[PDB]
Amino acid sequence: LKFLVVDDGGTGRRIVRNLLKELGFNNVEEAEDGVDALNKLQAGGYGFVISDWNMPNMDGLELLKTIRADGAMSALPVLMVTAEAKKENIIAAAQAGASGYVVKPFTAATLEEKLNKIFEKLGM
Ligand SMILES: [Mg+2]
Repeated sequence: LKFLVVDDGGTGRRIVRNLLKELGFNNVEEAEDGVDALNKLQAGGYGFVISDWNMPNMDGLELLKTIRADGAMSALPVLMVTAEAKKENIIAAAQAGASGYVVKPFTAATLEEKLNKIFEKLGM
């Protein structure tokens, strides 16, 4: 399953890249903003998207909205990473169609769980 990790911060991508590797997922690509992510997703082949919220050029919510509006990309599982205490962001993400969310900072256990929920939910 090919994952696309989107985050404008290198540390954030490295944290997610290592946790996935630990969980056994070695097919992981990275993008630094919503535009960079869409350029890659349009190329095809992806099976899961993990996206940061605040990013320049195109943020995570706009990215999610774009994915969901696109016929070829609309069915992609999208896990949004929201900041601690930004309750409105979780609500806006759910309304926009996020498959789930995870609040940063998160542990490896929390991340595995959120992933497990989506897999079960979408039946993967
Ligand atoms: Mg960011």
